[PDB]
Amino acid sequence: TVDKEAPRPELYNKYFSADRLHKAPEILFEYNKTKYDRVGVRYTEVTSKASERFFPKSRMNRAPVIEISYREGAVSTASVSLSMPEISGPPALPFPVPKGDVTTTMVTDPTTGRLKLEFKVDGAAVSAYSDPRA
Amino acid sequence: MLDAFAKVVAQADARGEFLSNTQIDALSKMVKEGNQRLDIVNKVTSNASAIVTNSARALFAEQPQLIQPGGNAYTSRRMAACLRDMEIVLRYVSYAMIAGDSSVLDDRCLNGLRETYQALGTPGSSVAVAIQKMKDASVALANDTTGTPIGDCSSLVAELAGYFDRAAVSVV
Amino acid sequence: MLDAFSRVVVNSDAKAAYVGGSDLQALKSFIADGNKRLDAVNSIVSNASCMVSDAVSGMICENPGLISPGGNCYTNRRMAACLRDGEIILRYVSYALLAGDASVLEDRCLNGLKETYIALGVPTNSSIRAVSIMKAQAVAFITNTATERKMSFAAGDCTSLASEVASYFDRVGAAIS
Amino acid sequence: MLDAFSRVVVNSDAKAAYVGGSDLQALKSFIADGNKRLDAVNSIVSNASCMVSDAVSGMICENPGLISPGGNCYTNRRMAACLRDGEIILRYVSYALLAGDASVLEDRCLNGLKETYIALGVPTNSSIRAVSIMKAQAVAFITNTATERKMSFAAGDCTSLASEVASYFDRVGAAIS
Amino acid sequence: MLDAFSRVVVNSDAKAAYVGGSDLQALKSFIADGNKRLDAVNSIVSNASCMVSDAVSGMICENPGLISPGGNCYTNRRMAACLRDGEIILRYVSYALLAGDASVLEDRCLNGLKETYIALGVPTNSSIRAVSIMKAQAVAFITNTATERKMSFAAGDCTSLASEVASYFDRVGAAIS
Amino acid sequence: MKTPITEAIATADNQGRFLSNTELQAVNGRYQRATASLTAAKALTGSAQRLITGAAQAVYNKFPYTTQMPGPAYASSAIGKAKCARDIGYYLRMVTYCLVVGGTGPMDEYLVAGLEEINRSFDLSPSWYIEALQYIKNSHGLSGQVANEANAYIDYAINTLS
Amino acid sequence: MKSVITTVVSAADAAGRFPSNSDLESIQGNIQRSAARLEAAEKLAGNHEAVVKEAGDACFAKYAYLKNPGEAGENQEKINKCYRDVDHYMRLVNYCLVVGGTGPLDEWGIAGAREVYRTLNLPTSAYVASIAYTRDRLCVPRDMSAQAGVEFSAYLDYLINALS
Amino acid sequence: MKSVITTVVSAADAAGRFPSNSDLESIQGNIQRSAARLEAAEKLAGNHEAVVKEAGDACFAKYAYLKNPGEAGENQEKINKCYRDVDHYMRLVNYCLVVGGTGPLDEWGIAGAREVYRTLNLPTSAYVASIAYTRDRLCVPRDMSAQAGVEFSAYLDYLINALS
Ligand SMILES: C=CC1=C(C)[C@@H](Cc2[nH]c(/C=C3N=C(/C=C4\NC(=O)[C@H](C)[C@H]4CC)C(C)=C\3CCC(=O)O)c(CCC(=O)O)c2C)NC1=O
Ligand SMILES: C=CC1=C(C)[C@@H](Cc2[nH]c(/C=C3N=C(/C=C4\NC(=O)[C@H](C)[C@H]4CC)C(C)=C\3CCC(=O)O)c(CCC(=O)O)c2C)NC1=O
Ligand SMILES: C=CC1=C(C)[C@@H](Cc2[nH]c(/C=C3N=C(/C=C4\NC(=O)[C@H](C)[C@H]4CC)C(C)=C\3CCC(=O)O)c(CCC(=O)O)c2C)NC1=O
Ligand SMILES: C=CC1=C(C)[C@@H](Cc2[nH]c(/C=C3N=C(/C=C4\NC(=O)[C@H](C)[C@H]4CC)C(C)=C\3CCC(=O)O)c(CCC(=O)O)c2C)NC1=O
Ligand SMILES: C=CC1=C(C)[C@@H](Cc2[nH]c(/C=C3N=C(/C=C4\NC(=O)[C@H](C)[C@H]4CC)C(C)=C\3CCC(=O)O)c(CCC(=O)O)c2C)NC1=O
Ligand SMILES: C=CC1=C(C)[C@@H](Cc2[nH]c(/C=C3N=C(/C=C4\NC(=O)[C@H](C)[C@H]4CC)C(C)=C\3CCC(=O)O)c(CCC(=O)O)c2C)NC1=O
Ligand SMILES: C=CC1=C(C)[C@@H](Cc2[nH]c(/C=C3N=C(/C=C4\NC(=O)[C@H](C)[C@H]4CC)C(C)=C\3CCC(=O)O)c(CCC(=O)O)c2C)NC1=O
Ligand SMILES: C=CC1=C(C)[C@@H](Cc2[nH]c(/C=C3N=C(/C=C4\NC(=O)[C@H](C)[C@H]4CC)C(C)=C\3CCC(=O)O)c(CCC(=O)O)c2C)NC1=O
Ligand SMILES: C=CC1=C(C)[C@@H](Cc2[nH]c(/C=C3N=C(/C=C4\NC(=O)[C@H](C)[C@H]4CC)C(C)=C\3CCC(=O)O)c(CCC(=O)O)c2C)NC1=O
Ligand SMILES: C=CC1=C(C)[C@@H](Cc2[nH]c(/C=C3N=C(/C=C4\NC(=O)[C@H](C)[C@H]4CC)C(C)=C\3CCC(=O)O)c(CCC(=O)O)c2C)NC1=O
Ligand SMILES: C=CC1=C(C)[C@@H](Cc2[nH]c(/C=C3N=C(/C=C4\NC(=O)[C@H](C)[C@H]4CC)C(C)=C\3CCC(=O)O)c(CCC(=O)O)c2C)NC1=O
Ligand SMILES: C=CC1=C(C)[C@@H](Cc2[nH]c(/C=C3N=C(/C=C4\NC(=O)[C@H](C)[C@H]4CC)C(C)=C\3CCC(=O)O)c(CCC(=O)O)c2C)NC1=O
Ligand SMILES: C=CC1=C(C)[C@@H](Cc2[nH]c(/C=C3N=C(/C=C4\NC(=O)[C@H](C)[C@H]4CC)C(C)=C\3CCC(=O)O)c(CCC(=O)O)c2C)NC1=O
Ligand SMILES: CCC1=C(C)/C(=C/C2=NC(=C\c3[nH]c(/C=C4\NC(=O)[C@H](C)[C@H]4CC)c(C)c3CCC(=O)O)/C(CCC(=O)O)=C2C)NC1=O
Repeated sequence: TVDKEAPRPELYNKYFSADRLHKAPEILFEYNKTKYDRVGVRYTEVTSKASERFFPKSRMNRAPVIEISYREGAVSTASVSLSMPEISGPPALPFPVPKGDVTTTMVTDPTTGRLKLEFKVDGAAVSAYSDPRA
Repeated sequence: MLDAFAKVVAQADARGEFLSNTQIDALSKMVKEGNQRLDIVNKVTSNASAIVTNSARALFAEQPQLIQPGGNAYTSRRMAACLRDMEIVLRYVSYAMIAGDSSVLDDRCLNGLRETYQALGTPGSSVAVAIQKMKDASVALANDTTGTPIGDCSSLVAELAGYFDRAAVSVV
Repeated sequence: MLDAFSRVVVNSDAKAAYVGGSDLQALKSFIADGNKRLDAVNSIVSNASCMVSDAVSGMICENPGLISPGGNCYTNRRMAACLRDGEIILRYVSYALLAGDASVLEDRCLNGLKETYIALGVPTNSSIRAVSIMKAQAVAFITNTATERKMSFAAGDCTSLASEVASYFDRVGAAIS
Repeated sequence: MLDAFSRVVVNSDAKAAYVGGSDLQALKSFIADGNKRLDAVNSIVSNASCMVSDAVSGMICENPGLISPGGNCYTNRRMAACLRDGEIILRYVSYALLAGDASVLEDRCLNGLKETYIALGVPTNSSIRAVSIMKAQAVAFITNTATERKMSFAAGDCTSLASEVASYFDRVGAAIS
Repeated sequence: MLDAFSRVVVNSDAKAAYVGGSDLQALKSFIADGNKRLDAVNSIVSNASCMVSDAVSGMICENPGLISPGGNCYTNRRMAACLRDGEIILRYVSYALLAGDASVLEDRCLNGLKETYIALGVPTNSSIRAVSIMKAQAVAFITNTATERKMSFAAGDCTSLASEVASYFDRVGAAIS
Repeated sequence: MKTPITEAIATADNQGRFLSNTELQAVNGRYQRATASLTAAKALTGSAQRLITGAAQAVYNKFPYTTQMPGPAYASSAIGKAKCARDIGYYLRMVTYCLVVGGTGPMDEYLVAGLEEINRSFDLSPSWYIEALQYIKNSHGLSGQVANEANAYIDYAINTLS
Repeated sequence: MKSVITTVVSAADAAGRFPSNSDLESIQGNIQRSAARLEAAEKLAGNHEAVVKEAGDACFAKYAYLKNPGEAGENQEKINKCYRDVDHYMRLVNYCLVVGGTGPLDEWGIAGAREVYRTLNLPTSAYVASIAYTRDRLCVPRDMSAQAGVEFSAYLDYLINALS
Repeated sequence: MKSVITTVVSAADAAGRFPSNSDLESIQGNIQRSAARLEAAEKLAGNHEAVVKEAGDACFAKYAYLKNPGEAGENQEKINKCYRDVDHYMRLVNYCLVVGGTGPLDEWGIAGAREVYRTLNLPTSAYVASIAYTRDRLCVPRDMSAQAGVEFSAYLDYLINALS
């Protein structure tokens, strides 16, 4: 976290100070046609990344998702919806993993679940070592 | 006790899975309103003896049969125990204001409160009409624009009503 | 009412919208084979999460150098950023399936992505291998010829829409070549 | 509170401050056509991310030697600095639209801007080309005449505030002329 | 049994007043929102066979120790009773919302089912996992965001009403608790 | 389960008190470590799949006998490894649960309460278990104060077994 | 208490059934009734301090023998019981106009009524001599609305059939 | 049977009560619906040749196992007599749509059906899809109107939720 790479020779200091550097007033708007509609300004540091020639910060990772409710022959209650949120991907890829090592996972809507995999077979606490000594 | 963050822990511990990403942006909406929660509990407990004695006074005005001799709240032992329970609901409602759910109000104070009152014989319809004075003396207290800057806190005053009507239907 | 759909995709923010029963009849009448097409987008997005989890791990299964130290699937934020780049193109190709064109695909998703990937150090031929699995995975879900899953459908063919996504997935691979 | 708008800026310090509903109409009575003017800023800052990206890429795709090795829009730290540089001149012209004068834009942004660019080797003929795309966007957004995104507004004319921002962009171009 | 219309009468009885205009203002707005509540409970009772399907076949996959020989839902009378014990408790809250008052739920069933259940031997934590599986099953239906069946309502926002059937079912679970 | 909100309430109740300005400040600091702890347990689920068995191989390459020993209490055969995608996932689950509430709530009653009875009578010695999450504390991919708040409840779970 | 809601669910509890489509057009029967119902209720509260006097003196403008010695209205602390007991009858009328049934009448004012009027030597028809003066005093567009007067007078028909 | 008009006078007969105001209120809400409710049954009758020509064989179009040797829908004395029994169910809702109640279903068809069809070698699942295709075929403005279709749906699902 210290990418001193602006070569940056000190010849910009007589025209732009160090504290007043890349700082601009950002204007905020709570405009919702309501009684509590506020306008506000704040003055923060401005950062950017190199990707934003074609994918700017409003359009960053916003892809149109589709949700379809359709029962069989139920077009009077069937519906389509459309939104583009800030879409995150699925949960991360695991370890390389050797002769199995109980491959992990996760699924379902309410909660993340997550089980345990022995490469296809999903053991997950059945206690196969069941040997009393009578 | 449980607050709102302790809800979805135990609402996913029996479910088993981790915290999903579609829930927590509603919970990071709640910390935007975290500063409009703590003024509002400070509005109630600064006036915590002027909502009690101004509403017990307006209770015995309309119902003179409680302070008449042979009434329920007649003696000085049972007057002090009427002002005690009128302040007890004012604590456990404001405990539920700061937390985000009802589940300390109706687990430590409302779980058998009307069946406490049926055994003692107090009029359980009449404690609800003292609480609804304290509802109107506190919702109209928490809409002042002095001490705070202005802005729409209309979402957070319905939660303060919604536990005052939860004690209004607990005691009957 | 595709103007109501296009105003959702042009506002560049998070906004939910949905269709009632009257405007869905305007959707089914304006777009040809709408009984076929709305099935074909539903067969993908019901199993879109397994499609992005299989294909980039199949990219690991053929190119194991990405999870090397120094590879591009190391440092698990960057591994999730490859998963985040997995999921945007599936939502964008499904709307390209739904609108019947690639004109929303080119400007919002495919413009300058080759210049983005060669500036970020992204191995673009590895993503060609990852998106070629997606061309096979979308065809087996549109034709319902998946080996492990079979969803119920109405009878008939979908080979126009099965060939239309191969036109759409080749536009992604031509954009990043 | 227009001075307390300025007191966000002039104490050089990062805060947040707002204006409430009863405090709005004191500013709205003072500033003429404040219902137009608060719409004029909100047409810009709702698309402030998209305004810098069409401005910088039109500078790139007309002047293709800038992204050369040796050009000034190579070496992605230097690309991200140029995208940061278009943002600060967008927020300062947006605050000049709110305050009604360019006198906070002249000293904070444009003062010393000329020879600090030949201090680093910025091609200023490309920079005047870069800000002129933002001059074409802001007259499209305020007049609601953008070719792809229309927005909902109260019906009327906004041709004075279209010319005022186009006056205020010309002070940026004359500062680096 | 209490009604919400009856609730203001005993409010006005120990107070010994008449009915004024003050507490009347709650109930006249309750009239015009009566059809919206009347558009709610008809879909609660008409998808009730699905709600008692997923009451008991859903709780048994997350503790299958009751279908084990020796469990508390093993025999086909206790299999029959658990299908029957859940279809009365949602019949009672369909009565309770039209009055608006929870006391009709209290005096009929919620006064004393807990004292029977430890002499009937059934566990209460299994019950509240089967109570709460009807809780989110209910609140999908009032809002029309259910997946496999979508029904006919009007357009609005009954989230004040959708909290109320969630305000019942926790006290259903807290009664067994 | 002891949330930092809920002991402002429970240490206003045993004295029988309204919520004064003392306990109003302790819930403000819970609202100040809110955002810097909520990026932790969100994105730890986003990289959770590598962290389960990438930490398990950081135990068997520390301890070769755990795959080689004849016993039920190890990951030697294929049935012990299926418990080892479960019994150290519980350690990865409750460190996410502590960053929701901003305190050491859920692992204080679910995990650590009555643990030596489980350890000595299964011979599941925590010399594997400390190194099971010692791979997690340095290979999570997190920087800044999001790193130090995610590492705050990991080494509380270290010191309870050590 | 007998209301318009208590008939619906106590039958459906005796039926062992859900609230069907049949059970809810008493509730559409409620809200078409309850618009012009409650205009009668608040209008009574703007007059009733005179109305229990102006119908209350009419039974003393009918039966002057109550003021004799040995009788019920013999002195002033017994005559203010007679205005206590007639205001509590007309306090149950506006309760009966809110709930839309007859339950507050038939538990607090009618149930057990005529067994105590005999034993305390009070006339059972001097009460209905009083609220008969409440019944003819209506001119229907002025005091009430044009439909709300009949739905207020229908509860005056109930209580004079309860004492007679 | 139970309609709205008999369910107030049955609980008035079990206590011997007079017709009260709440009994007078419960009839009024039928008039707000039966302008639109009694015109749904006449569309149900003139189309009755073609709905069971569409949906009565749709549960044979999902199920070719109903025509096996030793079944219910196998031959012309039992294929055409399937259309005997299924057009009674169109006729039964035509008797429910005109009364405003759930009366003629469990007067005639719903009453004890689980000890009828557990004998006749009949699944209940064949009875499901004949009306399950009939109900989801409702688009709003053609067979119905807006406020007419809010309760014809409620008679489509009332037989669904009863026998299942
Ligand atoms: C207070 C107001 C304020 C500004 C207006 C900007 C002005 C500004 N820009 C840059 C710095 C820069 N500005 C640009 C921008 C461009 N070069 C081009 O070729 C394009 C024409 C254009 C973008 C569209 C680039 C590329 C650099 C970095 C140069 C380098 O690091 O080599 C610097 C760096 C020197 C220093 O930090 O002292 C400053 C002060 N920053 C501010 O703080
Ligand atoms: C609207 C347009 C839009 C997109 C098309 C996506 C594409 C996209 N991905 C990344 C960013 C990234 N994308 C990848 C993805 C990959 N690298 C690989 O080795 C694999 C081949 C592939 C995954 C399968 C990675 C690893 C990063 C991380 C680089 C970083 O975070 O700096 C960035 C940020 C780059 C920047 O800041 O300039 C963007 C814009 N997101 C968007 O907003
Ligand atoms: C220890 C005790 C303690 C508190 C009680 C709060 C008090 C508090 N509130 C606000 C600030 C504010 N507070 C309100 C609140 C209200 N305005 C209304 O009309 C309602 C009556 C009321 C809600 C109950 C509003 C509208 C703002 C400004 C908007 C904002 O917070 O950004 C601020 C300034 C910082 C900020 O803006 O967040 C502070 C310190 N904070 C604390 O540390
Ligand atoms: C509201 C959302 C909505 C949908 C999701 C679709 C769903 C849909 N498609 C068809 C009807 C059909 N659906 C398909 C589609 C397919 N058949 C296959 O074997 C392929 C696997 C699949 C293509 C991907 C075909 C081929 C028909 C028949 C021809 C047609 O109507 O287009 C039908 C009528 C079925 C019938 O006649 O009984 C419905 C409801 N339509 C909608 O209105
Ligand atoms: C370790 C190395 C490794 C790989 C090389 C790949 C293996 C793999 N699977 C598929 C192919 C596929 N993968 C899926 C995806 C799924 N199927 C389902 O039923 C689920 C819903 C979903 C996640 C499992 C589908 C639908 C196909 C096409 C049909 C098929 O071949 O199974 C393909 C593309 C077809 C091909 O060109 O061969 C490949 C390369 N996966 C790996 O793990
Ligand atoms: C490859 C070469 C290349 C270019 C030549 C430019 C293309 C370009 N676009 C605009 C022009 C514009 N650009 C925008 C910006 C937007 N429009 C929207 O709907 C979004 C919200 C937002 C981000 C896309 C607007 C609003 C206009 C003015 C409307 C118009 O004339 O197009 C202009 C200025 C007008 C002119 O032509 O003189 C140019 C030069 N960009 C490039 O990359
Ligand atoms: C809290 C934040 C806040 C805002 C964002 C503005 C928003 C705003 N502008 C106008 C009202 C208006 N707004 C515009 C502006 C425009 N009309 C056009 O055709 C152009 C596209 C655009 C120029 C930029 C005009 C011309 C009027 C009517 C004249 C006026 O009231 O100024 C109105 C009143 C609308 C009405 O009630 O009829 C409001 C609320 N005001 C605020 O208080
Ligand atoms: C354990 C084994 C197992 C099952 C038996 C099914 C049952 C099932 N269904 C739902 C979840 C649900 N179940 C229904 C019910 C229905 N949907 C309709 O539209 C029909 C009319 C109705 C009868 C089927 C609804 C509405 C939801 C909520 C999801 C949704 O549709 O939005 C849930 C999640 C509820 C919870 O646990 O919190 C479960 C477990 N799924 C399983 O995993
Ligand atoms: C107000 C509604 C209402 C009820 C619930 C029942 C209450 C009730 N439930 C059961 C009886 C029962 N109830 C259940 C149901 C369950 N037990 C479980 O383990 C699960 C948690 C749950 C299913 C969801 C079972 C399994 C029996 C046992 C039947 C038996 O013991 O023979 C019995 C005994 C019946 C008898 O002895 O004849 C009674 C009175 N009656 C009512 O009027
Ligand atoms: C014969 C049987 C019978 C019924 C079924 C109801 C039918 C019904 N529903 C509504 C009307 C309505 N119902 C809803 C309710 C909802 N809309 C939503 O978006 C949610 C999904 C859902 C519950 C929150 C809303 C928002 C209205 C419109 C507001 C209103 O006028 O009531 C209305 C009033 C307007 C109209 O005439 O259409 C009526 C009569 N009443 C009856 O007598
Ligand atoms: C809950 C509702 C409610 C009621 C309906 C009344 C009914 C009522 N009235 C009286 C009691 C009485 N009521 C009258 C009234 C009358 N005698 C006359 O000469 C006239 C006919 C008539 C007034 C116009 C008198 C005179 C007594 C006193 C009895 C006595 O002197 O012994 C009593 C006995 C207790 C007492 O003395 O106050 C009661 C219960 N009170 C209630 O609390
Ligand atoms: C809440 C219900 C309610 C009522 C029933 C009346 C009852 C009533 N009437 C009058 C007073 C009056 N009331 C009437 C009305 C009538 N005289 C007749 O002969 C006709 C039967 C009838 C309609 C023409 C008239 C004409 C007077 C003036 C004096 C009198 O004759 O009583 C007064 C005195 C104060 C006033 O004028 O308002 C009262 C309380 N007022 C009410 O507020
Ligand atoms: C008594 C009630 C009753 C109904 C519900 C309909 C049901 C129905 N629809 C159609 C026939 C039709 N029905 C529709 C309309 C629709 N078809 C659908 O699947 C949509 C859900 C719905 C509204 C869009 C259309 C467009 C046709 C002609 C094409 C076809 O056969 O489906 C037919 C064939 C004969 C005819 O044209 O009427 C029948 C019986 N008819 C009735 O008599
Ligand atoms: C932990 C929180 C807590 C609750 C919830 C609580 C309820 C409670 N209220 C009580 C009594 C009482 N409560 C009241 C109060 C009233 N009766 C009326 O008629 C009025 C309507 C109302 C006062 C406004 C009265 C008069 C008593 C009887 C006191 C006695 O008999 O000594 C008692 C018997 C012990 C006593 O206080 O004397 C309990 C346990 N006590 C608690 O400590």
